[PDB]
Amino acid sequence: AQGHRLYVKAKHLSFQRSKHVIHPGTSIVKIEGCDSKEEAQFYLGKRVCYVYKSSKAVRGSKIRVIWGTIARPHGNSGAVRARFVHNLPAKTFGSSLRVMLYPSNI
Amino acid sequence: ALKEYQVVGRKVPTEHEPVPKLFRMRLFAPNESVAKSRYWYFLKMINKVKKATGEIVAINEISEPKPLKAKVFGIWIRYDSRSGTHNMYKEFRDTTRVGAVEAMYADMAARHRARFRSIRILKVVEVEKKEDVRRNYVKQLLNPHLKFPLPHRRTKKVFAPHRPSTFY
Amino acid sequence: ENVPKKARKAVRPTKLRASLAPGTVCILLAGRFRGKRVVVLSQLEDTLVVTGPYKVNGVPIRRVNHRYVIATSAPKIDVSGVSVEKFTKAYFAKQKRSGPVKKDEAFFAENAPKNALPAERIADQKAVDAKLLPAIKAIPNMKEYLAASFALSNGDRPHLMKF
Amino acid sequence: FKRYVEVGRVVLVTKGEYTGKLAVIVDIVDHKRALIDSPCSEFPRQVIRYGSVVLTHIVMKLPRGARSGIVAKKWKAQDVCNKWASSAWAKKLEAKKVRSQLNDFDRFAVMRLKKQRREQVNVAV
Amino acid sequence: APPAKAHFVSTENNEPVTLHP
Amino acid sequence: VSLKKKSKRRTTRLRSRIEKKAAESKRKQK
Amino acid sequence: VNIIKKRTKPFKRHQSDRFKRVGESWRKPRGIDSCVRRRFRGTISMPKIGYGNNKKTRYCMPNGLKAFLVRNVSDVELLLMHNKTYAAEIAGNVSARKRVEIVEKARALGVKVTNAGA
Amino acid sequence: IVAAAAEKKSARQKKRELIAKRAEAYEAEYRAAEREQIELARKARAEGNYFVPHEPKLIFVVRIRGINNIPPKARKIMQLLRLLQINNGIFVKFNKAIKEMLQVVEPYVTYGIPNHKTVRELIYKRGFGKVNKQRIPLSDNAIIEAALGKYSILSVEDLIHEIYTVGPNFKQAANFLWPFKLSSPLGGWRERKFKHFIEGGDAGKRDEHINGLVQKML
RNA sequence: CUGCCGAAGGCAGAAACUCAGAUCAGUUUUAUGUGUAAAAUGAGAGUUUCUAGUGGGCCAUUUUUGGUAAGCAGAACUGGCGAUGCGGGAUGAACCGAACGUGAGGUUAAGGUGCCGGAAUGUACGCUC
Repeated sequence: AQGHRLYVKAKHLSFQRSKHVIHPGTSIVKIEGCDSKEEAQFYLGKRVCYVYKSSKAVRGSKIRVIWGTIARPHGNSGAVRARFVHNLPAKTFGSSLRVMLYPSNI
Repeated sequence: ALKEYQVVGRKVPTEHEPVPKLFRMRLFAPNESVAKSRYWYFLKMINKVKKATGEIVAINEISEPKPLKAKVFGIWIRYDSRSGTHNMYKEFRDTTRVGAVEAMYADMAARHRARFRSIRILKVVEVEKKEDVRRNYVKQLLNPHLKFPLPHRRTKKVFAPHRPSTFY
Repeated sequence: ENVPKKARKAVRPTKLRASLAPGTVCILLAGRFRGKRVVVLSQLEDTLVVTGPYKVNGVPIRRVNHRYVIATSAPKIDVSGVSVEKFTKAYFAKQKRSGPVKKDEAFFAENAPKNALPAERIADQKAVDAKLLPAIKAIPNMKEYLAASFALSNGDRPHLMKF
Repeated sequence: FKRYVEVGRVVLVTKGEYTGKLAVIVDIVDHKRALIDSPCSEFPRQVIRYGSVVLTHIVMKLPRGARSGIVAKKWKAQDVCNKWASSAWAKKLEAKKVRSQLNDFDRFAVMRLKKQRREQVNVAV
Repeated sequence: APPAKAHFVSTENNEPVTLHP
Repeated sequence: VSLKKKSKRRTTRLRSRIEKKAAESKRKQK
Repeated sequence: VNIIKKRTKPFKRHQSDRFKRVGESWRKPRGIDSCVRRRFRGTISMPKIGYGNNKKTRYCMPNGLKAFLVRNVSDVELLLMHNKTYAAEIAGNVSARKRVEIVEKARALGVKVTNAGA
Repeated sequence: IVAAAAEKKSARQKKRELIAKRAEAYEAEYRAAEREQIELARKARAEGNYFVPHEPKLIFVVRIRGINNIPPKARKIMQLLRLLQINNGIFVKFNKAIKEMLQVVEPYVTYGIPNHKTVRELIYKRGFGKVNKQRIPLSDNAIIEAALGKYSILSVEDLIHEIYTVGPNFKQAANFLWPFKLSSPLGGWRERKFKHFIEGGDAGKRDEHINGLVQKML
């Protein structure tokens, strides 16, 4: 039952934004276990994926994935900035992302 | 932070004054540029020596000779207030003259709403004699059998599973 | 029919990570064999010519990109006793698809290890295993460590743990 | 269990580049800072605030303002080293340090070992 | 006028005196 | 809750009028 | 080289989504204090010269060939030396007889047609 | 054709060691200049006397306020200095006349004495020559030799020397150089950017601390 | 429809031709007392000619006199507004930054980092119920 999860958990917090302007081109991601910018240095360049499900069956699957990459840290508390192939929808605020361990650098 | 500097200066020699006198002051400033300006206005207000006709001849940062020995420093300062004039004398126990001055600036900004430009330091002297100490809290620190529990214990990792100890 | 400018981009050999020396136990982070532990036979131009002992975890001779590999601090396994020069890019070349007109359940029956896979490839793999098993049998826990699989759990921080 | 700030109380540094090291208070500078030393060479004499350290229960006789040389001398004489370790608190701390230094192969060693620990679960009827 | 050149400022004749504001 | 009888926040005319007439006070004392 | 469009949304006249007497075609606002002319936040953008696309790709279709209007076989033959950069587009009023005659002529020319299957 | 090519290559080579010898001479001069200042200070300290360094003839000025709400007098002065944007930097021959001119735009610019690394770093990376009223980067010594060949400046090292040491042709060398267009400083400015540098702000003279700003600017 | 130039409280532009100049400067030095005269830096500088629009006012600044419970009134200069979007001050004609082609990346200004809200429930010293 527990022989899997080669990824770490994350939450899609919000768009990289000012007080009154949002920039959906890059998103803010909070990785579980990461609590500083020096710790976020490890997760820089990793491949983050957003997994959701839909009604219509494409390629015989309900599951669709949107890829992304951690680019830079954000703030002091360990949050990072992520850039995806398709900008994440604004309805996914607080949804769960899966940050994989590749490309590995260690 | 702060560093203690000695600034030695004089006016430019002329025929009237072939050998101008050399004026040295011990003063505290974050960097050499602030120290030179701090000195120049002091020289203006004490001896009326203009900045234009003068020159800074020597600048030297000073390090604490014994930074590893706890000392008591008494500070004579002058304050500009609503009345524009006040005189105070405080005592701080610290191992460095620079730290004592920093503590004095923080205390005065905390109490009398004093800024760096409003405060001018007259003298920072060391008080080795226990009897010469006037402040009771300094004397409290100087007592031989000083002992006390830790004050202000105050203690990302949100959602702690257990209650805090905040004791022994 | 314009002639493109001569690009001044020359090809130079890869500088692999120093930790990926041959004989090191590593975890696959992707592919069909994700989480498995393997022994690095050698370093190719870009990837690692690697295999887990097939008699232990059943991982055949495969290339894996060095960016999808977790290097361990596990003690080195001797590989100097087996040849690695027979593993080339041409050796691993996946011939050519030659048209997508396939996959009518016949390309997939005629696939798998029963067919396609030559008896020669089985011979090198068994030969490599024969030269590798005595080492891992001598040093304790390598057989069991390699048969197991890597996975994360609660309270596990990849940026803190060192492999 | 009081932990009064005495002259000669040995303490455990918890904040700064010297985290995890063991020191002893030589002088009490003021209400909120103190001077500490240690026989260990890697830790130099310095003045540290009380927010970056937790007091231990071990008190060692030490004249005020002593130099590092005799601080090591008295430290070795009363055997403060390995007296701190004798406490279960230090055993827990060093156990955590070894567990942090641990690796994946040895984590699999711990895997098997604690499985052999749960092997028995034998209770008398 | 060019910047003041480097020169010497002998103090054995007039040793520096401490000034306090 | 405010817990006051008079609001601690000020109107823009009122805040602007202070700098209007505080400066005049310095003019008068000069 | 590839095709890059700076913008895809077309500029709609202000309030054309509120009134039907106001057409969808762009008209430059003239009021001195109008929000659109003064370019406030959250307002429909105005056609600027900076919005233009690359000259090497301007007027080119997604496949890179500029569409050239063709009515008769003569117009088809004019694309003989420009088949790699122009594509013949059949005029909408060309009858069925000339359409099949033209489309086979272009197919023999090796000239792409953007409305051949009609 | 072969004779002309050989003649070209030879003379171009003879120009190359000429540049090499000049650059070596300037580097030795800098080290001998710093050695003598240290020796002068050390011997003065040993004798109990004091030593006053030369006041540097070179100043680097960076404009730190936008083009808005500037009095016309300061606007004209910075127009004379060619500081028409924020973060724009210029090398100026600091003298008696420049000092009072900078005293007026003191709230709007910050200036200090640059060191060898700063003047070398700026010219190599932000160095753009003004050729035919056009902004041309200094990507080769051909531009320098063709534009300042009448003042015996033939390479980037020659230009660096004429700027850092304030040579006889400093005006021509500086006027040939387009104003430096520096980026916003990495790490940022202080809490308040428009106070005096002596008061915890950023404007006004800052002496040897202009180097720290320039490193962030670049 | 788009582009360029662009005010005014005698201007901006167009055409006709001077000198590669010591020719000008909302500037600073030097000398003589804000005036004048003769080094710094920047800029290619100019002259005659004709021809659109405007000649208003609000806000603040520093120089004075008349003033009174109390504000207030009359001058001169300076800018901002007016033709000006953008960031911040919860929002705003006059407050703090910043002058605007379409985009990508980096870095900042002003202001901020408990939540709404992007950012430390950061560090250090005091004051206050």
